[PDB]
Amino acid sequence: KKVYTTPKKIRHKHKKVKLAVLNYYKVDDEGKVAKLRKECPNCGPGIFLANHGDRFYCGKCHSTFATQK
Amino acid sequence: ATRHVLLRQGVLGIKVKIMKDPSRNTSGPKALPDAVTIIEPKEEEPVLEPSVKDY
RNA sequence: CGGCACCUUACGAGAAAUCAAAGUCUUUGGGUUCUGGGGGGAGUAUGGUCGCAAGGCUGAAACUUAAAGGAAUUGACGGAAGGGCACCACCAGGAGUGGAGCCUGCGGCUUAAUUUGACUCAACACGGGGAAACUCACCAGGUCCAGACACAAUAAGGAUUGACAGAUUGAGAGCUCUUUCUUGAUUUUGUGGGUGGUGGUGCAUGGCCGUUCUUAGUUGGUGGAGUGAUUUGUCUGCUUAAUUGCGAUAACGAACGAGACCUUAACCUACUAAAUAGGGUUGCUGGCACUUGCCGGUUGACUCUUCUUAGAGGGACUAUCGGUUUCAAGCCGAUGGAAGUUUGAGGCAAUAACAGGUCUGUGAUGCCCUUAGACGUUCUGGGCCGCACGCGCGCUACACUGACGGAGCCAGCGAGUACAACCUUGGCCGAGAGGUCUGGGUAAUCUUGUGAAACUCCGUCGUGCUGGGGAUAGAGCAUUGUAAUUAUUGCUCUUCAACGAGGAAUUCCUAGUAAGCGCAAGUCAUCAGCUUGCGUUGAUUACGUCCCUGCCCUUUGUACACACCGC
Ligand SMILES: [Mg+2]
Ligand SMILES: [Mg+2]
Ligand SMILES: [Mg+2]
Ligand SMILES: [Mg+2]
Ligand SMILES: [Mg+2]
Ligand SMILES: [Mg+2]
Ligand SMILES: [Mg+2]
Ligand SMILES: [Mg+2]
Ligand SMILES: [Mg+2]
Ligand SMILES: [Mg+2]
Ligand SMILES: [Mg+2]
Ligand SMILES: [Mg+2]
Ligand SMILES: [Mg+2]
Ligand SMILES: [Mg+2]
Ligand SMILES: [Mg+2]
Ligand SMILES: [Mg+2]
Ligand SMILES: [Mg+2]
Ligand SMILES: [Zn+2]
Repeated sequence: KKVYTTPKKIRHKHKKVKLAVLNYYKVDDEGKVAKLRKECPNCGPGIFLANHGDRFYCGKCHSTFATQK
Repeated sequence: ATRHVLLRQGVLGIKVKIMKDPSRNTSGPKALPDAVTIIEPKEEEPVLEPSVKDY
C-alpha cells in the first residue's frame, strides 16, 4: 500500500466545560424567588434564555431566538 | 446436497449425491430410460387335431 | 558321432530380463584356478618392479557419504517409427483480420491518483468492467463511529448529548477555535473483549468456473500371466462422430463416459380449442364497373379450426430397392417421405487432475495485517478516459454489385409501470432532436403487423481522394440527471483528413450455415461501435488427407518421477 500523509494538526471533540449549580437565578427574601435573565416565550417556563451582546437563543429548540431582552 | 462446515482450522465442503431407486421414485418415470426389460413368453401346444368346441 | 545355432513347460533356476544351462543348491559337499565384500576418495598417494617413452603390472590410507547400483512396473517425455483423429488442423474455396480512420481492451510512458484482478491456446468488448458522482477499491482533502461486551476513573457541586448568529468553513460539515445556552447516566475514561475492512495471501481453503475434453476416455468382479509393482479384459484388422460396433480372442459378463436421455427446431386438411388467434356466409355500410361481380369498413349476427397457439398422440427405424463389404459392422446411390449430415441445434456430460482464475459475487472463509485523526465508514473534487508509441477484440470505408433521392415495402426473438413513474400509440407545436396534451397496456388484447434494415422500382452523379469516405474541427438547438468543460447522448449548419482492397503473418468457416443486413434484450437516470438471442438476404468450395498445427493412442528408448521449465 501507499504511505499515510502526516500533516500533523489533530482536532478532538470538546469535553464541553460542564458546570452545575450555575449562578443564574436568585433569592433575596427566602419565601419568593427572583428569576435572572428570562424564560422562553416559545416553550414553557423552566427553560432559560442565553444572554449575549444583543443576541439570544435557547437549547430545547436547538437555537431559535432573535429579539433582544 | 451441498453444505459448508466451519471449523477452527478452516472450512470443510460437504457434498452428497443420493441416487434413489427407480421403483420408489413415483413422480416422473419408474425406470431408467436405457433399460429394456423383455417379458418371458408363454408356451402353447401346436396341432392336437383340428377339433371344435361349441355352445 | 562333431563345432561357431529355435519352442513350450518348467517340476530345475533365477531379483527379473531370461536360462536346456545361468539346472541336478538351506533336500546346502564331482574335481580345481582365479576374482569380489556399501559407495566415493582411487586404479590415485607411496614404495616396488617393468619399460625408450607413453604407460603397464602391483597397490594404501586419511577423509568422506546414505545411499551407489541392478532388474524391471506404471507414467512423463524423445528434433525415434508406425496407426488414428480435428475447418480451435490443412487441403478446394469463401469471408476475412493484419494496412487506412475511428471505437474500445491491454501494455509502455505519464500522472497527487491516472484502484485493482488476469498474459500461449485456457489474459487482451474479460471481471456481465458501456467508470460523469454513486459504483470505488486510487489520490488530495475533510466528516462519522457503526470502539459489541467486561471491569474501574469522573457518577448530577453533570457523564456526556445538543447548539441558531456571523468570523470559522471548499461549505446554511458546530469540522471548530468566538460563544454561554442546552442534554440528562444513553453515555463516557480506562482495562479484558469484539467488530468492520472492493486490506493481504487462490502456493492456507470452500463453492463456482475454466482447462486438459466434449476429446474418447475410465473402472472394477471373477479367471488366466507374473514372487512383485502390475497386466490381460480395455485388441491384428475393418467400421463409427464415439472403447461406435463387427469380428478376431484367457478371457467371461458388467458399470461409468459416449449413446439412450432431455429441451428445442422441423410434419400433422387426424383429434381436443378459441370475439385475448385466424377465417367463411351474412347485416348495415364506402367506392366501383354499373347485371349477377371486385375491393373494402364495422367484434352487427350465425357458423368453422386450414394457417394460430398448445394440449394429447403419432411420425423415421437409414424405410423400400440396387449394388459394395469375410454377402458382417457398416458404408455408397436411387425411390418414396415433412424430415435420410447422430434428421438439425444445443442441455447435461466420466476417472484423474491443474499449485489455471476467483479470498474485488458472496454475513463462503483460515491465518496475518489493520482496527476510532482507521486499510472501517462516510462526504467533496478529481481519476480510471492522460499520450513519443506497441500489440488484442471491434466498427466505418476505400464506391458504379455504388452513392444519393424518391417510391415500393416484408420479420422474428423479446420486453414493458401503481407506489410508482415502464413501454408509451392517437392529436397539436417543432427542419430537427424533442416537446406537449390525451390515452391503451400488469399485457396472444395496448406499445406492435414493433409496416427493422439490407433489399425491390424509377430518376440524379458517372470510373476525378469525385456527389466515394466520413474523420478531426467550430458554433447553436435539444434531452438525462443534483452536476455534462475532460464534446454523456441526440439533432442543425459548417470542416472536409487518412484510405484506390492493405506486406510478413494469421483468424473463422462445410448449409438456411459463411458473409451481409438490421432488430432484441442485457447493463440502463442518460449513453452501443459491446453481448446474449432473434429473424431477413443468402453464396463460393470440400464432403478428402495426414503435408503443417495440435491432440490421441501403439511399439520403442530414458540416468527423468517437483516428471524437459526435468536431470
Ligand atoms: Mg487517506
Ligand atoms: Mg570400498
Ligand atoms: Mg482449446
Ligand atoms: Mg474502458
Ligand atoms: Mg468478444
Ligand atoms: Mg458513462
Ligand atoms: Mg466487504
Ligand atoms: Mg475480507
Ligand atoms: Mg488455485
Ligand atoms: Mg495461481
Ligand atoms: Mg485379478
Ligand atoms: Mg489396461
Ligand atoms: Mg441393402
Ligand atoms: Mg443432437
Ligand atoms: Mg401482438
Ligand atoms: Mg469530398
Ligand atoms: Mg458494452
Ligand atoms: Zn427554545
